[PDB]
Amino acid sequence: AVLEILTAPDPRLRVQSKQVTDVASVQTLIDDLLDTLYATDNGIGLAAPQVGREEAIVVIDLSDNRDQPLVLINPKVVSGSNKEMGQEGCLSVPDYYADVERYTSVVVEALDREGKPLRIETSDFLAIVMQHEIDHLSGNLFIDYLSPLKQQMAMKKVKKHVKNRAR
Amino acid sequence: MAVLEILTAPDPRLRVQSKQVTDVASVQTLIDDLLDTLYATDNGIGLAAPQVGREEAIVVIDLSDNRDQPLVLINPKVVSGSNKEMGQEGCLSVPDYYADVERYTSVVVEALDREGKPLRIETSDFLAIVMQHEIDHLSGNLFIDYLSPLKQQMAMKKVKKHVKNRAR
Ligand SMILES: [Cl-]
Ligand SMILES: [Cl-]
Ligand SMILES: [Zn+2]
Ligand SMILES: [Zn+2]
Ligand SMILES: [Zn+2]
Ligand SMILES: [Zn+2]
Ligand SMILES: [Zn+2]
Ligand SMILES: [Zn+2]
Ligand SMILES: [Zn+2]
Repeated sequence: AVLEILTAPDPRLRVQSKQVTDVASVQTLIDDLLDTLYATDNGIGLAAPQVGREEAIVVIDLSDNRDQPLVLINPKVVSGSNKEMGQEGCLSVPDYYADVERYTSVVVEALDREGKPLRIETSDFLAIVMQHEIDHLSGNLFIDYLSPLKQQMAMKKVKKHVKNRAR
Repeated sequence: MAVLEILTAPDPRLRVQSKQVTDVASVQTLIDDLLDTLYATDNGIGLAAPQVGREEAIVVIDLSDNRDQPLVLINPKVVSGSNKEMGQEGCLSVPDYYADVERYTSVVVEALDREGKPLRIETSDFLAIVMQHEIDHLSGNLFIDYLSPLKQQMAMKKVKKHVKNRAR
């Protein structure tokens, strides 16, 4: 039974994540986050609040073959440049896509799953994904940046998806 | 162990008239691949052959929570129905768009099962709606076809966002 991904609204998506002090204690959760990620059709990033957990942990795999896990423990965006709009979705706001401003160049510091420091500097699509996933750990969803109308539309779409039966 | 790709609208393959099966033993592979494709979806409960680019008049359904209640309908036809009501539908080939569509809430369907034995299903349960939606695919019809041309255009827009998206 892989962990289920929560959908908005759910108060667990809005909790501030807590720093991990004991990396050895969160190995199960890391493996479970990866299993949940990989059980999705097209998921490329998953943050712990999306499965209802408060630990500051993100997992990402941007590879075509889905065999390139990136685990970020206690991630932070340390700097960034080159703001651009780009379309995002989120497994926790299913079926709704919209353009969001992000830094297209970023530096993130985190620990890897073994607890070793990691510094990732990137101007690729990874930059966008990390910012999106790290935002979850602050209790933020990408729709939060959108006009009120768009936010309303997003919530209505999620509800349709959640309530629908016939596919 | 890939499953078959579910095609998304617009695609001419979704608009073909399906062909009657006359040799049931010859489409057993397809039936199994249809079911595997369906079971690989997050929450699909019905898939019709045109949605994988196949011409055969075959639909597979599984309404169960456990996904161990496959219903295979070969050469299905709606024979009768009554008590039309609006109800929300979606479709694996029109992802991320949902709308209200009219269907009979009571229906009679005739088909063959995967062994080629006659099947007559008379139901007032949600299966009625699912059967009508899936049978519609074999006539080259999508649920959005009952909607205004403007809602159809919006549906296509939402499908395209889904198809093109990367960040999730
Ligand atoms: Cl929420
Ligand atoms: Cl089409
Ligand atoms: Zn994500
Ligand atoms: Zn997300
Ligand atoms: Zn979807
Ligand atoms: Zn949906
Ligand atoms: Zn279906
Ligand atoms: Zn359909
Ligand atoms: Zn989608």
